[PDB]
Amino acid sequence: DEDIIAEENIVSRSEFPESWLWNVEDLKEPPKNGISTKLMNIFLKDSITTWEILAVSMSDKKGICVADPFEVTVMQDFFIDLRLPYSVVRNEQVEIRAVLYNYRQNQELKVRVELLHNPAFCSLATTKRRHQQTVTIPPKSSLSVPYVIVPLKTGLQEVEVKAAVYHHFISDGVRKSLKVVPE
Amino acid sequence: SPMYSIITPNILRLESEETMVLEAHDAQGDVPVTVTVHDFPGKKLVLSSEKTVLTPATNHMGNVTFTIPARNKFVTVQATFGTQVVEKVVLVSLQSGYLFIQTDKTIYTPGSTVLYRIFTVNHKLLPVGRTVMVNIENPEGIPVKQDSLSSQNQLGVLPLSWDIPELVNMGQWKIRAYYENSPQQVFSTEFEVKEYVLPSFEVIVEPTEKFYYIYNEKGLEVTITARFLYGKKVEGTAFVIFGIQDGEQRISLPESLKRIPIEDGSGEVVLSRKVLLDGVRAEDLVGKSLYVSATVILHSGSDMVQAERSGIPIVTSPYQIHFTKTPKYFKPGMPFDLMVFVTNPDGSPAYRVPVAVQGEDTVQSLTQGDGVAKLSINTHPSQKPLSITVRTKKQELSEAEQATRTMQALPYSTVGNSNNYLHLSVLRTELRPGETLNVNFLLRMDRAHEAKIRYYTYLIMNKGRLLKAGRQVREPGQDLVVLPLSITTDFIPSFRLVAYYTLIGASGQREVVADSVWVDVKDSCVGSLVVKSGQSEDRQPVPGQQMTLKIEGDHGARVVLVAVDKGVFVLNKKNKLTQSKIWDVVEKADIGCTPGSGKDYAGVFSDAGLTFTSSSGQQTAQRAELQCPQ
Amino acid sequence: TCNKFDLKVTIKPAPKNTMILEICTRYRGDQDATMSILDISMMTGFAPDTDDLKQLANGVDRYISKYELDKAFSDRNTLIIYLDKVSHSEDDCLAFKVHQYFNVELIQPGAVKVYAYYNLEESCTRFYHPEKEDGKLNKLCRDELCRCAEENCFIQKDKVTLEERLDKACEPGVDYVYKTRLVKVQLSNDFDEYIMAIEQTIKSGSDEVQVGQQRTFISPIKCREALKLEEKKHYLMWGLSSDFWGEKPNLSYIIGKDTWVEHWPEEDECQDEENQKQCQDLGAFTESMVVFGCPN
Repeated sequence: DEDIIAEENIVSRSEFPESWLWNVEDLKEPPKNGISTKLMNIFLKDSITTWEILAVSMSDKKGICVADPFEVTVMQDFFIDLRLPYSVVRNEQVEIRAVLYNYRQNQELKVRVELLHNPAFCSLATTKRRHQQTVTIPPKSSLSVPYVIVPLKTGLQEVEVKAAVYHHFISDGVRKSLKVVPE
Repeated sequence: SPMYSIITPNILRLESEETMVLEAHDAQGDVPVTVTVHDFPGKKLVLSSEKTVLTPATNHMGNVTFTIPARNKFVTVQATFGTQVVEKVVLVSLQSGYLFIQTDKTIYTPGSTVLYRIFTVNHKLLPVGRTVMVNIENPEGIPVKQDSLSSQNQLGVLPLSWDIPELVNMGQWKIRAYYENSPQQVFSTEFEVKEYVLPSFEVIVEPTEKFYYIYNEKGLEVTITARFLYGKKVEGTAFVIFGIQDGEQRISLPESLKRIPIEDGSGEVVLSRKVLLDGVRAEDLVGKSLYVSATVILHSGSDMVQAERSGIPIVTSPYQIHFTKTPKYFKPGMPFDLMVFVTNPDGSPAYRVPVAVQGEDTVQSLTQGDGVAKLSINTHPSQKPLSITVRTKKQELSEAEQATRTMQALPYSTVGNSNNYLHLSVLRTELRPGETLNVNFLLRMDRAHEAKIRYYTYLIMNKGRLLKAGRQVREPGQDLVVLPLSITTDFIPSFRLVAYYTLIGASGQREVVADSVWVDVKDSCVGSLVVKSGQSEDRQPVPGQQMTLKIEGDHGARVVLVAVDKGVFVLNKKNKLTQSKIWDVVEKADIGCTPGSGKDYAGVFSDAGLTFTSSSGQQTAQRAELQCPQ
Repeated sequence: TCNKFDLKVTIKPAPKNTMILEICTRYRGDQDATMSILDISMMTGFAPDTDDLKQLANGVDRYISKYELDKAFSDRNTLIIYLDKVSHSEDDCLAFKVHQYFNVELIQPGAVKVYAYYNLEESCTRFYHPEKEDGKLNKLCRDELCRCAEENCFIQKDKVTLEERLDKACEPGVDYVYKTRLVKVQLSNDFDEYIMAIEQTIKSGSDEVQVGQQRTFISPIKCREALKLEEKKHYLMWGLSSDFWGEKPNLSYIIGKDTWVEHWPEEDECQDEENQKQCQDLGAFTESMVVFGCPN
């Protein structure tokens, strides 16, 4: 369309681990008054949520110390929550929801949302035909977008939807897997 | 008559530094002491080093620290002072310490990996290198994986993982681990297996009080809070239903079910007293508890979260009184100090709760931060069991809503009816490291022998080892002397102090007089570990963004980490590792068993986790049991 | 399997579009369900009649929030109706009208989901669509293998020239081109079958077919009016090998979005001074393909 990021220019979010940073490090930085300080560059995952970071040290002088948990909130003013079930059955039709959130304080968004074609699924999307809706999301609200699909192959299969707003440089995509199980 | 005495812990451990306290009472000049350790019965001579010299300038008090290598097993400890042999048979523990087990998450799906760590520490909580056996058991208690690993060269950290099969029994799985040499002492974590997806918001259910008072016309009032894991408030609808638990079994109250709007992330719901009692003689309900179950659905139907607050006790009083911290022995004729512990019904300490002994009638003292108040009564010189009732004097309350509790103390029995006593006391405040604690020594004896007492020997027991021993000197005529005792992080989570004096009194009669006191210390890490942001600035991170984590900790410490989506904890927040859980395991492993004093001097030592043996034949009874009485 | 709930959903035209959605639900217990949810999604471009929703909200054992009630043509793409109970002895039924506010070709089925509040796992879901047999997307199934059939009925329809025919029939993926006669039409509920005699293999592909052999072509019933294939008539057909169905040597052909299906006027209809051009274009096209084959 006129004045909107093209589907192919959107890189979907995909890294949605429940835990990460399972790491071991010794505090051997040159100490001051008995204390060593370590700086770690971490790459935040793609989840929009709050991570709880827990540290435990072991010292031959001080024993064991479980630290107070440290929280980091990762967010965005516009995003998709692709709410997939844990698993689905081969050849059974399901409805999944893409929930679009607008957390801008006073700006409502005209949004184009699309379900991507995938030959592992039957849906209204084909190779030659897009399945795209234009919706308006008011300030500080959300819109639930339903999609009907049929899994056609078992194993770990993937569902992807993307959205962009007209007249702004805002877009999002979510690419997630679910387990497809035989009949 | 020089009397030589030896003091050690009741239970000795293997491959750890133990301390034997050595004293020559009424000695002159220097006195050589060789201390020996042997297997019982027979001879192997397991510890054979350890000599020292007792000295006028150290007032004939000293040491030797020793390490044992490496039914129930015993050793014979043997001290030879000059030529004088003093020996004691002592119980031996095969325990290496504790194991703490950490998983990355609380709950898992089939076909994922459980990442976990065992922390191998001794009884001081210091890293220990040992062989550890591991087992993962399914819900029905069948072991399905076992490792056998050493934590040698490993700084007390064993990193393991296990892959959940796709074909697996749902439910509570268990990790069980023990040191190779103590298969009797097994440590466990549970994790949940279940098919699920992460929810996008959390639901919190908070009753306005942590209990229900049966005569509260208002019923049980409850707030429901729903917010997205990233911060924002939920708009939605709540279904909340109440029920009654006793004590394993639950009865739903179907008439209590409500549907409410969650507006601005919030909604209000009540269980009226009338619906409560209809659904079931109101006093029949005290001692049972209430649960609240809430289902919240986003207004779109697109996500749903269930939560429950349970174990909300139905009460006549907002408070409970506990004597768990008060000695169950008194000195007839001397004041008796009670440490009164007051909790909220859920178990948390109550702050600023006034308490008093039956009647009173002036008196009264206020509970503190830790829930503890100190009272003291005066006592008759009779040998009859002392029976003390304490309440609870909350204004605003009313007599029927005040807590009450009764306990009994028995008399400390003296040597050949001498009527000589020692009484230790200590101001009740929260004790932190960096503070000094004044320990008060109050002497009761006849003026005809009092001048013979020139010192007290004190011993500090902590985490099952003799932390510290010393002397508190005394002048003739001094009823009260005070020891300024410096508290450090070595004293966490708590400790016992025992003191004693000795003399020849009645008819050449050798007398030992002992007292002891249990002191709580504020719990924290011995060291320090802070995790925080490193970017000196700014608003919330965006998906995929790089940030700097900063870790501040003790030089040389191994640090292990994990980051967990807080949506995991909406599903399950049980079994997480915590410094609190670590100190709880530590205090449960105390070899002292009692809040203090004892039935006689021997009981004082033994109850506090110490042996005492003198060359004149004064000694504690043998401890053969690896656990405390109950 | 809907173990805990019976759910019948129905969509019918009412007495823009407007239709009547009726939802009939029953609990499979010896007792009535307590508080339950109807979670409803719209067919794309439809919205509840608000007056009809107000009537339902005033009904006993039912709640529809002011939230839902003053949504709009704007975006009641979804709706939740709260039920205070659901009967276990008979169906608890409700209906309301839906209006088309935005019209599109290709409307996605709506869906209705029932469950009791306390257990989201024990739910039942039904779909609905004005032409789709209980809300089901089109797909062709052989044992446990399905393939999607939710695409254009066949290729396009500004002139049709010899040149475009030649270009299009020579595109890299085109596997067969036939002149056919329709011997028999078999109509059914989901897929129509068209038994074509293959009168000439203009281009031969991976299906080894002799002259005059019948092959069966398959099309979704929703394509029936647009194809209007008729028995005893001739057609020019070509397509991709991606559209074979079954296993050799008994292949069927799916008629899909990459299949050319053209009416070939009969030998004596070709004289009519309005079939002449098209008939010569078919004749030159055939001659070119039969001799030259395809230019790549």
